[PDB]
Amino acid sequence: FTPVVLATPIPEEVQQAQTEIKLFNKWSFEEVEVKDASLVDYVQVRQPIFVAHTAGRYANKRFRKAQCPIIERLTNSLMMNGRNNGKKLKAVRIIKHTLDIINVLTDQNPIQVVVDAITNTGPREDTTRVGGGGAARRQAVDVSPLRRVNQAIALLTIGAREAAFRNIKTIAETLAEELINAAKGSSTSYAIKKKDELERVAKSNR
Amino acid sequence: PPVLTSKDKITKRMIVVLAMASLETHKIKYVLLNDDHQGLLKKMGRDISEARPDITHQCLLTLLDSPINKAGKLQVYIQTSRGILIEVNPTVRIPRTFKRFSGLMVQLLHKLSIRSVNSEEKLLKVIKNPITDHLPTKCRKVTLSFDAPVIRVQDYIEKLDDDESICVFVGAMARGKDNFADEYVDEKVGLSNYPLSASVACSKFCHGAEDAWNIL
Amino acid sequence: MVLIAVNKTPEQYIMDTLLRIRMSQLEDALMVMPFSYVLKFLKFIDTVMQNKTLLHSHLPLICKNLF
Amino acid sequence: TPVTLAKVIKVLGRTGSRGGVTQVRVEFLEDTSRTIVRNVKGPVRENDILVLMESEREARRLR
Repeated sequence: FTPVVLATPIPEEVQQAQTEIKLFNKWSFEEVEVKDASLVDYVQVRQPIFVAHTAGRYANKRFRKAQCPIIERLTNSLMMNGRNNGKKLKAVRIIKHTLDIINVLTDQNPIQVVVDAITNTGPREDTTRVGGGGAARRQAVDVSPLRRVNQAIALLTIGAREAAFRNIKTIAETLAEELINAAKGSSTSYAIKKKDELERVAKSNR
Repeated sequence: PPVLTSKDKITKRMIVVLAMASLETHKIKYVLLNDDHQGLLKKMGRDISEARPDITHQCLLTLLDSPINKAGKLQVYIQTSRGILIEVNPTVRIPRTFKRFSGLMVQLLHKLSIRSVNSEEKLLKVIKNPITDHLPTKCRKVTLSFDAPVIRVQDYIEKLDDDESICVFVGAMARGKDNFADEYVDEKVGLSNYPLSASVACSKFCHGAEDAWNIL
Repeated sequence: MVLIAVNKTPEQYIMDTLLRIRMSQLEDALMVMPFSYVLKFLKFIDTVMQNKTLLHSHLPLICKNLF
Repeated sequence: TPVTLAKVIKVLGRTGSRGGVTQVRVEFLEDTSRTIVRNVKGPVRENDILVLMESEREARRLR
């Protein structure tokens, strides 16, 4: 045996961690699993990825979108609102810097904080504008698991971009602020407020 | 004290919306409908309840002269009878006369905003419907109605949380049904066992709020 | 110790809705109904079989809905 | 909190003026052999898992 370094050299940590474990840049794809007894196979994780860049053919089927990696689905939700359309290299970069922040404060490998922020803000029921004749009332309905995945990431990237709007604190700072206050139920973030405001109306008008 | 706008959603405050207001323009120079045209309402094919801006000027001089505005926990949003939703900056100076107020409202409706005479900020803004996007996140919404149960102001304000704001909707009209916000509010509340004007209910909820929030 | 569904016995209306319904897409209206609809439903079959009536229905209809 | 999980077993048909609410009979997971017909809001296919809020309530018609 005894493999040597070749004519074209490779750094040692690149040699070390990659062949041993199918990790992230620097993050494992062993542990954290789902703590919710739902949303399975809407959670893509296992399969693992290196970076969140893939020409993913997940769009032309009703449910192949759920097989997109949720970390790359985060990057899909960032690069919008006019000034960020395109710019996928921008969004992948900020995700890396955000994962730098979260794994420092109370390490808890930071895809845990990703998974917990999705499961704990999905509105488990919702209302629609049901007609009833002229005066369009509302009726409580239990929304799909796929839209609960959809509405989870939506409230994250909207509220974090508005929080980083017209201040010193950046996108990566305010988005990490949203994830910590939503991995634990705190209602100091944008979404856990907006999750509870949707779920209190459907209880009122049931 | 900080000046409160729609951009701040966090600070606990009190917001009043003069919904269903009477803001109608008229050509002769563009003038508001009222005094000046009460003998020409039918002549223009118009309505009487569509000619009541004195209630609106009265309630603006009610709310904006309240000490909770001077304490800085109050916002005023105005919806017309046609549904025109308006953000009011609480540091604005309303003219006490009906004439300068009237030209100010014509200038507001045609110029779609009023700006500062000294700085780079909007004194008045025409905003989009719905209201709940412009409202803060945690906020109780109630509709004043004589046909709603009568409660006390101070206790029900003391039922609120430390972060939950309060907003109230007032139909700025002479008469009619109070069904303009069935699509919006959590609760219809009454203030008295007697029928009131709008500004008296405004001073009731203002002064009860200042008794509850310890504003002197 | 109600004037109308229609008849001296109300169960005749129960078969009559089976008479009025089209032969196609009736399973879509039947598949909505819960288990309590069945518990309320078989009493009418016992009603027509103790009634010995085959004038306003027929056995492939009743066995068709049963199946 | 009375969290209740339900599994989709079949699709039934479309009801409502908005055209996104689907009548679905589901079978709830814990202590099975009882079923409830409910109304979803988003896109659901069969053998999906939803979270029931109330225990015993069903709707049948939306205008």
